[PDB]
Amino acid sequence: EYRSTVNPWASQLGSLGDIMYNSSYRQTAVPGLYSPCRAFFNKEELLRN
Amino acid sequence: KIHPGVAMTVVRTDEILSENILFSSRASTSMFIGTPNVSRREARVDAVTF
Amino acid sequence: MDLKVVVSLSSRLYTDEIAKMQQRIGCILPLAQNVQGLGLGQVYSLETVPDYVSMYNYLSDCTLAVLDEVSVDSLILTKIVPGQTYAIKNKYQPFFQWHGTGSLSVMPPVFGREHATVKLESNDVDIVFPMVLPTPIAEEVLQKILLFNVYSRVVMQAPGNADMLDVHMHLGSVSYLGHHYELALALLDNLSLYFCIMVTLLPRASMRLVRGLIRHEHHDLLNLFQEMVPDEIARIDLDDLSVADDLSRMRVMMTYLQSLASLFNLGPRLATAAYSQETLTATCWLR
Amino acid sequence: MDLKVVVSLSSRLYTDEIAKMQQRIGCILPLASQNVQGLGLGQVYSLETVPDYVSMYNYLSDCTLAVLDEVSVDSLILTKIVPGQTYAIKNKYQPFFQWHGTGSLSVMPPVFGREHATVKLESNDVDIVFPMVLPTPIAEEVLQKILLFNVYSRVVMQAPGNADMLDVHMHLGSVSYLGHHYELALPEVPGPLGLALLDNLSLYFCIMVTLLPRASMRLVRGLIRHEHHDLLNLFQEMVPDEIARIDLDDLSVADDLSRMRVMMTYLQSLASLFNLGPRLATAAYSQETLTATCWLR
Repeated sequence: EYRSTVNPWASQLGSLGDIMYNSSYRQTAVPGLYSPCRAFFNKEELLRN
Repeated sequence: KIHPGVAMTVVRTDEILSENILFSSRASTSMFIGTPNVSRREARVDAVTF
Repeated sequence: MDLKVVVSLSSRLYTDEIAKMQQRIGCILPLAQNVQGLGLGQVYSLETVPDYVSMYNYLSDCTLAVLDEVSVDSLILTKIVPGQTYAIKNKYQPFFQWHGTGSLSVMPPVFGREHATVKLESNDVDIVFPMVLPTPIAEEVLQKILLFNVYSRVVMQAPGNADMLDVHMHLGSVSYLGHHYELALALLDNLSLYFCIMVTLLPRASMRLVRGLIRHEHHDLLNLFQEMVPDEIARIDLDDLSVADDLSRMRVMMTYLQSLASLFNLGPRLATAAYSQETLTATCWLR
Repeated sequence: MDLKVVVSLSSRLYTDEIAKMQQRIGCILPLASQNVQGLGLGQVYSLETVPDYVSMYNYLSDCTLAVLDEVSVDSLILTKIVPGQTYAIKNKYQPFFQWHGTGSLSVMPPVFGREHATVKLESNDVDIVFPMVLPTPIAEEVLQKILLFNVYSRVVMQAPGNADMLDVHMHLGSVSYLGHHYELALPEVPGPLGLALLDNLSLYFCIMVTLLPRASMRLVRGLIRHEHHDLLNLFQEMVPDEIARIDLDDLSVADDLSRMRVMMTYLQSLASLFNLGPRLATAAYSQETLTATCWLR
């Protein structure tokens, strides 16, 4: 509670760490392969919780 | 509105939804009615159709 | 024999799901049971582009099925044997025609993706029914969409060559058996590209094959009569190219001509016998 | 619907052949209609003629097929292929083809050598060679490769500077498969009916070359002028003389409809010429016992 984010290149809404792993920007991705950060950056399951 | 030198006769068809009275005499036809057959078509595990 | 297949839905459903199965009871869907892979719902997922050749080769890979009933959790449907005849309705978002056509086609809906895709928010299965349409209607709409996307990509390259009004006067209006229908608008892009490379490889391949088979029958009536017709502008430039690039051209040429010949053949080829207008149904067997 | 069709022999099938015939149970065999000759493929593929793979393909496509189920001594039974029935076929063929995707299976003559699908019958003066079963796309590329060799052996021989005859024998080479490459048998002379098939194909090719759609020429010229697509890699950023000289004219809407209409009917005719030989649509192939359940497509 004394800082905002440890890194700002993945925590904001349009960050590099977001656009690598969000569901809205993987619309040209290969659907088969697995990515572990999809359990963190994905908008639907972050909002499912 | 000058009348030209030729006369015309319009032809149009008018489709009419009518009602028809049907008659028959006494003992016109002879209905040979047989006993119906039953065949289980769908042998479903929820409800069976015959 | 019960040809019926049972599928259990995952969760509970609601009202307009019943309304949209009552809309789509008559129309049909392919097969792989497993509630995810029921039909074309693994190709129309938007994380990949909905392509035509992958969906078409899947549709020719799997069998077909008639949806029959949807209860609170069950999906009662029967599949297609080549043996006995089943009853088919239209129930399609284009409502085209059945005037006694003895040959049918089953193609994925090029007129609308969302026109045949039915969606449920509780169940993400996004199932979809490929458009059943008669064979002259099928060939006319596939021509009038393939040449349309060819013209669209050519205008995107150079707009000064092709226009839109004179092509919407003709290539947007299919007309078959007195009925004049209207249609206008990735998958057709790549399908056109396969045809684009096949029709540009067909000249060199054609002159190479007629130069190989030109003097087999040393005085033939038929061979000379097929040699007298084609283009004098075409048969010059063959011997300049190396061997391996030539045979790679012919190999890719043969693969995609076999692919596009089987693709221009209408895939799942149904056949109807007697169509009832007042019930909007016909009897069909697989052919 | 009868299936149990016995084929009566005339001599004693000895125990050196009973073992390898019981080894080949669940395979596919073509029928004549039995008599001891004409039941198989050795009646049309003998050692005296060239292996042409078209006349034997014609015998496979003209007459029906049959599953081998039991081989007794002095007689063996066969089970026909009537449509509407689900036939279970084991993969008992020496060039193995794994049916992962379970596509439409497809009959073929033994183009991968006579020696793997032959059986030596010394009871009667007859040899029986088994047809090859494999999925559809491998079968179609085998067809295109054997016709390409049958048309190109003669024209590589026809050059006076034949410094490379062996170029096509490795360029064509094996069949194109990921897990393993499988070399095949290559005949020098295509024979009569192979040349008749190439003659009909040349008929169709020169008829469809009279109508080319000019619209795709503009698109491929643009894709040359744009970035080099990986499907364009066969051109290596080159405009040949023919595509440069068929584009002096304009692009309209008049020719394109009749062009694509006759291309529809001629490509459907070419599919009918490439719907060649009886095929088997496959559903529910169980890999753990290697049985592909098929009905006659």
